[PDB]
Amino acid sequence: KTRRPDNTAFKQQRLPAWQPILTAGTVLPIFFIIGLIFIPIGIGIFVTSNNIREIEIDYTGTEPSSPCNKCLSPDVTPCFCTINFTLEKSFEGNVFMYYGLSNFYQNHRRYVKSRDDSQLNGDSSALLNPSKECEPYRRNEDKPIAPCGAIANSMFNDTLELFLIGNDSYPIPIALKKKGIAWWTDKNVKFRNPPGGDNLEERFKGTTKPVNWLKPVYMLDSDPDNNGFINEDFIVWMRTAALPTFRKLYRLIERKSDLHPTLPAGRYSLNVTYNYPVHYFDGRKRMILSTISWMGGKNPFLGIAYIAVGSISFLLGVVLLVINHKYRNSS
Amino acid sequence: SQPNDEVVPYSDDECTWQVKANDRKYHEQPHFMNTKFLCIKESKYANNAIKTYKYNAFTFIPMNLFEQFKRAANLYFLALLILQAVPQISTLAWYTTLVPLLVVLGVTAIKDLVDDVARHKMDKEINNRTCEVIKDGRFKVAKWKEIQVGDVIRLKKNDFVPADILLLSSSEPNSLCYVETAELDGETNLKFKMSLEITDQYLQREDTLATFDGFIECEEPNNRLDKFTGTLFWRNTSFPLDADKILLRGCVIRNTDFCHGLVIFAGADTKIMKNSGKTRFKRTKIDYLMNYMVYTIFVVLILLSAGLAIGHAYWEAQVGNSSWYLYDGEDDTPSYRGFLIFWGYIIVLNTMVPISLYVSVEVIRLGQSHFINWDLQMYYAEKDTPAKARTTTLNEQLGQIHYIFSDKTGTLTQNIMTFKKCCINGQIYGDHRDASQHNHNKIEQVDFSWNTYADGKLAFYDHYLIEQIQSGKEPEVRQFFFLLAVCHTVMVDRTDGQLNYQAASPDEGALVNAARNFGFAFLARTQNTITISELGTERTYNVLAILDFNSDRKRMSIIVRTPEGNIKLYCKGADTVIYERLHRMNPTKQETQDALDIFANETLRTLCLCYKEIEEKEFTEWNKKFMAASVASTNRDEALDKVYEEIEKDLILLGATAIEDKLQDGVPETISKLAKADIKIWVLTGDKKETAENIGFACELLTEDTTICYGEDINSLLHARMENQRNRGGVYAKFAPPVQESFFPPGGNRALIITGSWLNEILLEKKTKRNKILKLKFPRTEEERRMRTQSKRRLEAKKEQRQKNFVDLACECSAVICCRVTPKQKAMVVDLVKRYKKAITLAIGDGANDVNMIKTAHIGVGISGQEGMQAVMSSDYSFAQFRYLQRLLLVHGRWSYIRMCKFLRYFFYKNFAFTLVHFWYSFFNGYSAQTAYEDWFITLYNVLYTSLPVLLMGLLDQDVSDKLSLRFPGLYIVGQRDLLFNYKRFFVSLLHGVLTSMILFFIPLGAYLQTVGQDGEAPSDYQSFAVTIASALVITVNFQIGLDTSYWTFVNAFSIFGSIALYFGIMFGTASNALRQPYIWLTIILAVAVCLLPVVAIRFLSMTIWPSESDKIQKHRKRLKAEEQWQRRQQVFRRGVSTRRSAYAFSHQRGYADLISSGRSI
Ligand SMILES: *[C@@H]1O[C@H](CO)[C@@H](O[C@@H]2O[C@H](CO)[C@@H](O[C@H]3O[C@H](CO)[C@@H](O)[C@H](O)[C@@H]3O)[C@H](O)[C@H]2NC(C)=O)[C@H](O)[C@H]1NC(C)=O
Ligand SMILES: *[C@@H]1O[C@H](CO)[C@@H](O[C@@H]2O[C@H](CO)[C@@H](O)[C@H](O)[C@H]2NC(C)=O)[C@H](O)[C@H]1NC(C)=O
Ligand SMILES: *[C@@H]1O[C@H](CO)[C@@H](O)[C@H](O)[C@H]1NC(C)=O
Ligand SMILES: *[C@@H]1O[C@H](CO)[C@@H](O)[C@H](O)[C@H]1NC(C)=O
Ligand SMILES: [Mg+2]
Repeated sequence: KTRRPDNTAFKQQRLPAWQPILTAGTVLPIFFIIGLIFIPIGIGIFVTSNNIREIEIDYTGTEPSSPCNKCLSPDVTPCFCTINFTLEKSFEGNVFMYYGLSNFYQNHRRYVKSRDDSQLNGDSSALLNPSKECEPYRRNEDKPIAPCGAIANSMFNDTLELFLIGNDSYPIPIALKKKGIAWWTDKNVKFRNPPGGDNLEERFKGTTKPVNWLKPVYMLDSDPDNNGFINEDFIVWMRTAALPTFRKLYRLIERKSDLHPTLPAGRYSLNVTYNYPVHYFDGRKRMILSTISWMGGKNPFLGIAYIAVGSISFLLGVVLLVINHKYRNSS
Repeated sequence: SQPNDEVVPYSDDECTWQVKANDRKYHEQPHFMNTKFLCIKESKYANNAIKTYKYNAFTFIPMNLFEQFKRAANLYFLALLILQAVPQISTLAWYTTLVPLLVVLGVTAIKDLVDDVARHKMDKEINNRTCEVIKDGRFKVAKWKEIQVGDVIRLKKNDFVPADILLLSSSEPNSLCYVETAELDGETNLKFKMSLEITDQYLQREDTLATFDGFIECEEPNNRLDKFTGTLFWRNTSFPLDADKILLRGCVIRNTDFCHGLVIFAGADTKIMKNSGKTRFKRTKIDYLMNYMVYTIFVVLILLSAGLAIGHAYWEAQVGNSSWYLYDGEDDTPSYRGFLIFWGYIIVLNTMVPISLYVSVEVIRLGQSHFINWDLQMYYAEKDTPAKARTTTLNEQLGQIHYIFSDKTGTLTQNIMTFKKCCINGQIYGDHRDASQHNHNKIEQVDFSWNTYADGKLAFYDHYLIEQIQSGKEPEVRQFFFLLAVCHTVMVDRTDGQLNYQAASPDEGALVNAARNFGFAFLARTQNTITISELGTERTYNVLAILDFNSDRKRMSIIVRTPEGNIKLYCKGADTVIYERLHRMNPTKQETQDALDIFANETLRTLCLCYKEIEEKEFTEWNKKFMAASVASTNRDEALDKVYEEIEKDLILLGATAIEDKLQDGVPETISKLAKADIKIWVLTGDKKETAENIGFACELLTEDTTICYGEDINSLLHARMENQRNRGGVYAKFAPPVQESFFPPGGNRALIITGSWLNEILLEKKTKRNKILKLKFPRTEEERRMRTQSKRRLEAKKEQRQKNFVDLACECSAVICCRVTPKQKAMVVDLVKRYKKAITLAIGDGANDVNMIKTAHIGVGISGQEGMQAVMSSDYSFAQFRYLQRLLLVHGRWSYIRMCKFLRYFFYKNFAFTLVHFWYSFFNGYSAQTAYEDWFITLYNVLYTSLPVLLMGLLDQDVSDKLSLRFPGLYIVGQRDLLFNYKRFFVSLLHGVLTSMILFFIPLGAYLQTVGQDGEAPSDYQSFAVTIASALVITVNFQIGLDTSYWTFVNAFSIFGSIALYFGIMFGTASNALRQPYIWLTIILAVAVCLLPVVAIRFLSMTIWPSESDKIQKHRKRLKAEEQWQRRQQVFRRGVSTRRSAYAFSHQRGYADLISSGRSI
């Protein structure tokens, strides 16, 4: 009856193996090695993060005291509200200029899925026939929408202009760059213009304009390379946020070869073409100017977290040494 | 009518069967058959085939789904199959949520059919045994399966009986056949069956057996085994039948040449197959736990999906419809948005208790049942049996056993007697040398090179005994050994010179063969004489009487006349009844008893020997009295007893003998370890009451200093607990507490020997005569006043309370032995222990009377290797020796419970730390039920990234080695009190999964409410927030499976670092853009440390304060000595001599005085 089984070490449950046991000198000095790496790293972040200079304006005019209050319910030609801010300390290096929002749920499930990734990939076939996922903004008066979905419908369209008033009767138009603010794999891989000739008016033949927009997508920017679906201000908005309070890149403020404070100390004015109505749902708008660093941004949560984790872990390697000593060779 | 305690009470458990000789078409008439719903119809007479499988041809699908859906999770998956097919809330494309469910059902069904084909193959080895049948003319070969009621079959010696046959001819004188029933009722003695008086003298021949117009009107199949009331209508004033002329199925023909018989019953109509019944579907004790978990998870899921659908209602009417960007063409009210998202949160939050549960459980339970039958150290070399595992679904219950019920004959013993030592005139013989020459020299076995019939079979070591019989210098020794060859019933059967002994007792063939090895060989016996050749010289005595053995006589005797002309009485028997029949002049009356104490002190079974000169005149006055009452009508069995002891007084002793009963290689030291792991052992046997006590002494269940407390004692101790001290019994106490202490004073080790007849008295289960009630239940013999008597029974008051009292009493007996129990009294005992004081029970045994007990216990084992394999086919595991119960329980049992309790603990943490991130993310997207991971990660998490490392753990993990897992049997206790995993340790593996899913989200949320990059490549989108959480989850849950495994193989570490590398490897868009930055690689490291560092500080703090007994063994694994203990418990004597218990044991029957009747020789 079924002659003897084989003697191979797997079948006999005797495979070669390492048997680890949590001794005193194996889990006691791991609560210290961590405690001497997490505190130094938690100070390097905090000290570095403290020296990035950052300013926020919050130009939403909910209060009657703000000059932008005159355009909450406009009825005339586009508004222009001006805010005066001052850089009490200078900015050096390169400067990034973002814009922020709040109570804007770009992670809502009814809103995240409302796009058509085939169309945005320069597909010659589905361009004339958007998918059903964008149903509120899928069709118009017998014409399909080129940027389809509820994501591209609500694109941010406020215009921000920065002026250095170092002397009156000459507000300096500080130079802002609008190219190079998108993921390098979005401008060259994920977003592509339809494969036509050299006129974007013919590539978008027969397709309408988004309901909430003012000009068709084939004239978003005058740069013939940066126009249409490959637009960079368009790409940044399409890349949705993860939390209700976010910020998105707007422009770059390059520096010059001569060592100068790219944004010099003094007073400034921000000239805003108020268009985007966030006040209906308790929204808030902001303009943010920040500087760079070799570590990251002004992120002080990690700096405090490592100091707190690196100390609690340290204060466990002590209370696990007055107990191990007391309870060993004993009860 | 007191309990007979010798009868095996088969009770308290002529209807025209009409076999009608041949007539192979008489039984096919439509007035016998039974008709069913469709065109397929059966008959009243069953075929002779055996079916032990479960799924025949086409009931496999409906039946297997029924026991597939006996698990609560298979309803959980099906309900979501329906809920994901409604289109209003479907969240899914074409149906990809059904093929995964079918494949899961398509793995447990194929593992449960590979298992049920091997069982479909085991039945093929019985139904092909080729016992001869008569077709139309002569005898022709035919398998067991093609035998039908009413056939004349022929059998040979040492062959198995295929069906219930009525013996009607044979090759022995007067046509009687000898048969042994070791598989039916555990007895080792032979039992002769005598054919009818008319069939023997007429058929006797094949040529006239083909013509037999017989007729039977027997009773119906009734699992009685000893009654058979019926008649044979041959012709012209028919003859009656009885159980003396019936041979059952599981018997073995012995000591004949060939016999013939009709076939009365067949297949599942036989009297042994009606005792084994009611097979059931067995489920372990963890399976009832994996049901209460899913019932708790499903309740939690309903609450969470209902508390997050209220939030989406209040939010859709507070921030939701003011928001212009979230505009949808529909017009649903906010109170209907909440209802429609409640079903959306059951689809999202469902991947706790996921579909890959009963796939990775029936892969762990399939690879653990293959370590049992690949075991090279549970393999029995002699008979070549590999210790198969036959069920592959009960593995984790081997490490939870509480009680063990075992059969004796064939399981604990190997059926060998081997005469051991003797006492002649005080001094014993056969210690090791006990001699003068060859005393301090070697202890070689003595050479029987002086006897012509020695045949070198007996193993003896004493030089002094064998030389003293060569000298003849001590007269009172040759007289001893001559008596062993005269007082017996053996039959000699010589082919050519060489002599064999056809003894119908195992204990008698041991003594006779013992004599022949010291001369005094028994040559032949005609009808009146016995020829014996002692020391070469051959003499022929004549036999005047044979006062045969009996159940209550305990002795056998013979009266012979020597050739000289001297008549004397030889006798042998028990020690307690010869001592009331011996003369009051023996000088050795005490010294022999001293040997009896030493013989009984060891585990041996002893007899006393004596004789008496029968004068020359009191014989004739008695010989007249013997012949007078020898023939009688009714006082022929009991009045002949009054003559039997008319001559027993004035006996003189010679000494005592001592036979052993070889147990098995390593039974007593298996019981010691099992009893040390806190397992109670009960022995339920079918053999006599004296042999069950001998084995209870051999295997150390009940040693010295153990009060026995026989059956007639228990029924009194339990009447002083019920008939008093409840509300009556003289002076009332108003308390009546049945908790006083224990039924017993402290002192322990109080064994319990109970007979089957007393077990039917103690439990108030009998059958009462007809004359107890007037008539049936109807409104005349009983009034309409709520049926005051025939419906108000009051038996369930005493009965349930009496069974409860019995099991409560046997909890402290430290040894229980039950003897002479019906094959379905064994099952009833197993069922009283698993009803009161619930316990996991095991049942090991062999033979057809253990099939009922094996089917009823939680786990059934069957001893294989012998020819009788009836008890194997109904078992769950089947090795070949009792001593392999150590490894099945202490290695394969307690490892298999540790490995299943670690898989379950980790399976409900990796899935609560994954599915419950969507719960915390809901508070930050308006309770919108939107996933915090990508979509390829949700459908690849519990399939690729985290599915292998726990499978390689559930198959390879081991606490301590298998060499010092036997040495410390106390480690078994962890898996028997439900300590390693229970319902209070399942709620700690959820609270450890709601804290991990909280750290894994709120640490990446803290780092994302601020900036993480600036350059414009900065990942702060949703794509990179679902990669930071995902990549901090695979690293964490694949480290908690590294802290769990305590036995690191190589494949067990290539599967942990091969799951993390398979994630970061397949994922290298957002993949190559968020993992390239210093701040993302610091949220991950911080998230891992915070949720992995305090689960080390609890394992170290809970190992140096309350270390488990499995932790102390590992600390001193390299600082311990060796052991080679358990020799025999040498207990040479005692000062408190109080036992003086008789070691009497004798397996024989009454009525073997066939010799004096007609000399059944030739
Ligand atoms: C900047 O983005 C704004 C996003 O809301 C956008 O506001 C929207 O402008 C469109 C104009 O096409 C309005 O659409 C509808 O408005 C009138 C009511 O005056 C309706 O009768 C018409 O049917 C028309 O379809 C939206 O109502 C309006 N959004 C809100 C919330 O009022 C601005 O127009 C954009 N500014 C630009 C592109 O310069
Ligand atoms: C707010 O709720 C109202 C009512 O539930 C919505 O108004 C309906 O919108 C559908 C969509 O085309 C129309 O068909 C109905 O005629 C509208 N009914 C009313 C009474 O206005 C509205 O769309 C929701 N969302 C808003 C106002 O942003
Ligand atoms: C920008 O500033 C000018 C003058 O400072 C003023 O008309 C208004 O605030 C803005 N005008 C335009 C066209 O943006
Ligand atoms: C803002 O600054 C400008 C100078 O460029 C000044 O004319 C104007 O009055 C200021 N307005 C406020 C509200 O400070
Ligand atoms: Mg047996």
